[PDB]
Amino acid sequence: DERLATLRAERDAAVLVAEGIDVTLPSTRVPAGARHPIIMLAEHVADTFIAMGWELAEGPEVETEQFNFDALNFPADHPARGEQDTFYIAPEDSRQLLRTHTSPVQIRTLLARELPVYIISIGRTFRTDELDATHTPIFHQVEGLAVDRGLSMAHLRGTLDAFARAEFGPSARTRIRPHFFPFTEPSAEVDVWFANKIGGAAWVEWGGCGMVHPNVLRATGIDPDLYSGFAFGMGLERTLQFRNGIPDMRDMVEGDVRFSLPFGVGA
Amino acid sequence: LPSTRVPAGARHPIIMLAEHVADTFIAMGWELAEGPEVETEQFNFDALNFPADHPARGEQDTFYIAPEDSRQLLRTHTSPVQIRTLLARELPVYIISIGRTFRTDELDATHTPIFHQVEGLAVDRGLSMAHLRGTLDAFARAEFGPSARTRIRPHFFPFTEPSAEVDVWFANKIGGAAWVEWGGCGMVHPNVLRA
Amino acid sequence: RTIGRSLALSGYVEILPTPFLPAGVFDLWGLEADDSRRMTTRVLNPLEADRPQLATTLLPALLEALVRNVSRGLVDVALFAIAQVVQPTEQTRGVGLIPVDRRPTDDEIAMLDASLPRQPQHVAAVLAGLREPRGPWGPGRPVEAADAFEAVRIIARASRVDVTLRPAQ
Amino acid sequence: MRLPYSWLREVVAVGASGWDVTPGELEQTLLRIGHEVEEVIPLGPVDGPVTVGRVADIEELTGYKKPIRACAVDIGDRQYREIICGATNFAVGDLVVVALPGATLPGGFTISARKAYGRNSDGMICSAAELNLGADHSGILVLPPGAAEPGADGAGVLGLDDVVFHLAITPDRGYCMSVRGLARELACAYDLDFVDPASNSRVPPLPIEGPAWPLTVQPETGVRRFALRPVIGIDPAAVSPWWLQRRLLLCGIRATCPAVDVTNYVMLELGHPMHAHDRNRISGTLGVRFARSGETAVTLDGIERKLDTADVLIVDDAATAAIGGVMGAASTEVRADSTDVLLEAAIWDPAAVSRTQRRLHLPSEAARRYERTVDPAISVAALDRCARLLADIAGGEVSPTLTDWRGDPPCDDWSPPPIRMGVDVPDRIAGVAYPQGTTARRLAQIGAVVTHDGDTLTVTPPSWRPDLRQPADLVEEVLRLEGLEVIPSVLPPAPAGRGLTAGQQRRRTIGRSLALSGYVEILPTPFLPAGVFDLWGLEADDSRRMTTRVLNPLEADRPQLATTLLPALLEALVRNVSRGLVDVALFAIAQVVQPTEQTRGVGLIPVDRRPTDDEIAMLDASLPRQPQHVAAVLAGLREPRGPWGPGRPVEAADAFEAVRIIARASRVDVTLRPAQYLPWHPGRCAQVFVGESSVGHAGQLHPAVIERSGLPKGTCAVELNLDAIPCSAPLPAPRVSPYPAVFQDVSLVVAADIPAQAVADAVRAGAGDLLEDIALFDVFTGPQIGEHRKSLTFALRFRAPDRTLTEDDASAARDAAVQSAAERVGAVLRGWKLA
Ligand SMILES: O=C(Nc1cccnc1)N1CCC(Cc2cccc(Oc3ccc(C(F)(F)F)cn3)c2)CC1
Repeated sequence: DERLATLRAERDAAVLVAEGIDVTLPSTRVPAGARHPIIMLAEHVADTFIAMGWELAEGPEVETEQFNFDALNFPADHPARGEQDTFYIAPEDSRQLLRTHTSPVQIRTLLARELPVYIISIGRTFRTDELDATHTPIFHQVEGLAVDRGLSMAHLRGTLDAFARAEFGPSARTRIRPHFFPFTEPSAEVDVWFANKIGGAAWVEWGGCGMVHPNVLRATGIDPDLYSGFAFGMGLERTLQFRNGIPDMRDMVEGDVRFSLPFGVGA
Repeated sequence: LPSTRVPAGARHPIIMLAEHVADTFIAMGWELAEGPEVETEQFNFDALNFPADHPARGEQDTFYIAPEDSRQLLRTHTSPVQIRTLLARELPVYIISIGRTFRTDELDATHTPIFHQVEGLAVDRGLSMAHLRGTLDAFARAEFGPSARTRIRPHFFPFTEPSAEVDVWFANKIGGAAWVEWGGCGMVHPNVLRA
Repeated sequence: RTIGRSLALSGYVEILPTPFLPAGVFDLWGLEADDSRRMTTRVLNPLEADRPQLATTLLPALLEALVRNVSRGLVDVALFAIAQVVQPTEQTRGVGLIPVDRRPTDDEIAMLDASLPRQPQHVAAVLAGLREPRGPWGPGRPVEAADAFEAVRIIARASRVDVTLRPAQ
Repeated sequence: MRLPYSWLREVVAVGASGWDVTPGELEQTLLRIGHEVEEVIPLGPVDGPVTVGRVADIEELTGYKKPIRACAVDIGDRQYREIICGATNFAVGDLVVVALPGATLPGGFTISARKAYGRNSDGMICSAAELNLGADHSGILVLPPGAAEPGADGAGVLGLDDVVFHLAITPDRGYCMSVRGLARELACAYDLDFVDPASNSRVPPLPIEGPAWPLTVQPETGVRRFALRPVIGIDPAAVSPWWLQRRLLLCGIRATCPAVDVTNYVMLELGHPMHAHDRNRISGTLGVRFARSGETAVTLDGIERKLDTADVLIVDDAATAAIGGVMGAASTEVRADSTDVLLEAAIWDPAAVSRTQRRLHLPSEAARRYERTVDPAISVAALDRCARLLADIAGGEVSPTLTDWRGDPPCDDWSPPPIRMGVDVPDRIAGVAYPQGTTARRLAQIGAVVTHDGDTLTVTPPSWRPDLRQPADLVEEVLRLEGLEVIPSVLPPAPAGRGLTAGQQRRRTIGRSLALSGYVEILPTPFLPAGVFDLWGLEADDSRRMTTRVLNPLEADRPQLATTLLPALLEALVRNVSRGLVDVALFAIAQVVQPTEQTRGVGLIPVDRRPTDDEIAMLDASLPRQPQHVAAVLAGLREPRGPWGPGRPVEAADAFEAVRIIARASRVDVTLRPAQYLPWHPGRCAQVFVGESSVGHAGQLHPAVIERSGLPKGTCAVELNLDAIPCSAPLPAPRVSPYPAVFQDVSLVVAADIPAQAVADAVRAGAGDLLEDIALFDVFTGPQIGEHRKSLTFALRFRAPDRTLTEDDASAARDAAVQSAAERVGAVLRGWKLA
């Protein structure tokens, strides 16, 4: 009985190889989908600020002129309030429009909540740009507003640097140069030092920032002698374009599954 | 007609509770830390101001790694993670550690030898019991609703001084709101900071 | 977030939907003249003269992305979108300038809000071609209505609610 | 710890006469200053005729299972009642407590004159438990002679309007294990003047004239004080008065004889354990010393104890007199005939007592107090208090001799070192601005000496508070007496944190993705099943058998910690299947334990500094590797039955798809390669790779493993090492050409052993960038292509980046793909077509 079992065993071992399969055959009968890369960028931006104690606010894309322009210290005859740059709701002089930034959300939030306020608003915004490689009439913005006692430009720079590190890596930082916006004073443009890549690190313009203008605080019932605030905004499509090196914005907006699927599921 | 040919699954309710706890503290600026479940006695007991002959260091309450006197064990809390984090990182530190912990309790309706804990540690200049209570109340509101709050009564743990037990006012339900004991807290003991 | 994750894991690809409706879409759909979806907010200065109406429904944008994928040879497609729509309840009514040297009152805020179209959040999806692809397991399975019902169930599980489905025209 | 309110009240009332509070308020005050009240027990009410009686006759009823007594009982005014009773711990002449017809006992028991055991019984003789007076023990309650006359009212004699508080004292407050300590705490909480019951006005010192007994002490035993005093000529027949027996009973101690009763009583009153030796049973000098290896002692319960060389003993010339601080020995124990007593008031080393009693499982009333440090300043006060009480009760004489060893050299000052603290430190720690004088006032109340020097306090705690060593200890005293409820709730500003790590996010994404695909997560036990790797048939040298072992597992046969998550998952699978849920997919994400050497401990690093970087690395290196794994098991139907068809059983391909789900969730590419690796089926097992690194295995389990383990047929499994899957943060920039595509199918014949993916790779390498997509449609075998060959049909999609591909440019790319397959895997073209 030495060898009843040795080749009773190697019988059963060949039964096992006879039922072998090719383990490399495709197995995916439910192909993966994909959340949109702009939505996923927005999600990462939101988490970056949630993790610093901020909250997210939302508002309507069809907005009053009051909150889109007047509460934001735009003069009555500012060119932005025209049809050349802004989509207006018919008929003429209806004081209703597609919002040109997400700032009306921060106005609404300042009216609704108690101070201090640290609010991110991410959402869809609209401009009369033709669709081409670097423009789209429908785009997505992130804007932040922090209003508290004793906030300074230094806190603005700290928040901007934290933000930059989260989206571009531990070597990123920002620099600011003086500029002008109606709703900030002082105002600046933000460049980000994009080290990780680009084909050779360089400064890239990222967006705008400044100290919220006292007229904006007054129009929300906030005393600018007690409270100060900083603000900033960046475009998500523009950030994705220069960070990932995506040469044609049409790909971000046209809905071809081949653009989305390489970004993964986003779960 | 039924349409579901790929039935939904489920993440575990304890994991999902842990996830919600973690998000609650991430949203206040804290971070999460992890560590090994088989731990040194140094970090599980000695760094936490347990006397050498404290009964917790015995086989009656703690799983030890064979052989005897190996100074190796299944951790009895997640505190060794905060010790490791205090050694590794610069101050200030605001750290949550959620993870699996082990006790020699028989499995029954209200005990399990394998359980999961959340512990938090905040170390900074000028932190007080008032900040402890504020963080505990925020935590309670997130897990039990806007009407929840906590109360503290004096107690004792080797690693805190003063020490307290935490009750949570569980309004939303229970069959009639009442105080429920939730856990322990206190000011981290100076010997823990020294070590 | 949970709805998007759940639809993406189940094979749907998210698009960003344009709010400018296609020209004549509701005549293509054969909707009645008094269908509420025809009551659209209109943009005064659209980039395309024949597309000035803002979307009351997300399906037109999704079908337009679907046609684009299909015309490029990607015929087995499942798309979804999560976005607000614009549903006016009256003719365009503006609210006059409130002085900016003070904050608006609660009544002024409610009046500004009441003057805007309703703008609820919608989720929508479209499917065409093969739901299950062809492979060594067999010929695959074409999209059927039951796949749209299952998308409802995916969204309901993601929302932690129970739904029922009822025949409708 | 149990004590009656009346006693506690009496001690508080000396310094604050009239003090009296309801049980509810007392409970609340004790909770707020830190004492856990486990139970408040009002001595259960009685109503009606529950009175003292005197047993005047006992007749033994025979013929029943138990011994039964018919007793004539004198109930007052020369009235005698026949009462049936089953107890035996009483004799003619004893005072007892009778509940007579018409009485109601706690718990709603009405007494009636029933007929029992053949006779008529006018009520019952009561136990202490039936009166809700004290612990339920065998037999009825016998009051000591002269306690009351027959007919006296039971409730009043027994003191049934008292309330017993059952507390759970924390180990940092040993001083609270006595009426002395709790009364002092109450005095602090209520701002009362306090008269210490251990002080000299309350315990006037006895004479000190010569040694009471010859004593040697080896001081490295940690004894701090050892005092002796004799009482001679006590009457061995005397019993403790009722007031004393009662207080002992309410604190959970049964009275036995005055010499023992008095030591228990004074222990409860002052917190200093006491012991009574029969002096005539002591032979020669009393020695305090460590036990020797193998030494034995018989404690006064008659049990023989195996001692340890760290156990401290009291011995004489002949035998052991005590296990010091734990339990007295039989050899010097007070007995029924003991007439001359040597009283022992000793202070033992807390840690020494703690180790010894836990080893012997002797958590005595003395040991539990010594463990928590007994106040060394009151040993002679407690000794003197105890000698007077014994002489008074049992009619002896207190000898004026006293031995009082106080260390080598003698110690005459017992308070801890002075502690030094800024006057406003409690205010800062509490976040509360207390009124001026608050911390200094509270620290005096607890008994410390407090001096002011500018803004710095110098605080010398009392000798009964060895826990007060650092400023934090003093903060706790101030904060708990003020009340924690005054501390406000103030959210701190936490810093700008960085959120979840990449690893943490990945483990969330993997769980979400597996759950959406139908898997149910379990929490896996790390204790391996008994013999699991023999069930699996693993080789003796398989690394998975090298397990870390637990010394004290809850199940003796499951001491090994899991090197693999599959055993826990299969155990949950069997459980689901045995309950009728046979179509199941489970997953787990958890660490495993994989030792690299034999258990090696690292010696204690001093805790007065931080460990060095090298010490930290050494601690880490001593631990087993503990990587994170993800694993899953599947059995039964993968797709359920329904109107669409019969459903689809789990197959190995479902385990491969789980690998792909995890890889997509991780944003990495995997390849799968045939492998032979138990417990998988050798023909249906893939090893998983990311790049050239192995990250685990997947496929169908081995049918022999399935059968030996009682698993469902066809069970499949996956286990991946998450630690081996590199982090990845891709930044995609996909090219999306809008030009039309060209569709072609190609069928290639290859040896059966060639993996389909190798053919697809070769086709891809030859076709170049024009190839946008390749998918395997058909695997066909048959005699006309050769017995050991197979035909693979691939769907190819070609697209140019800048132009419409001609159908001839497409065919050029197809030709190159066919040629590459020919050169790499020996493929032969069977045919192609436009799709
Ligand atoms: O996105 C962009 N341009 C674009 C154009 C086309 C396509 N893509 C992108 N830029 C260019 C313009 C710029 C404007 C700006 C400047 C400074 C702070 C900002 O943020 C605010 C402003 C106000 C407030 C409030 F508090 F007052 F309400 C709060 N935050 C916003 C944002 C980035």
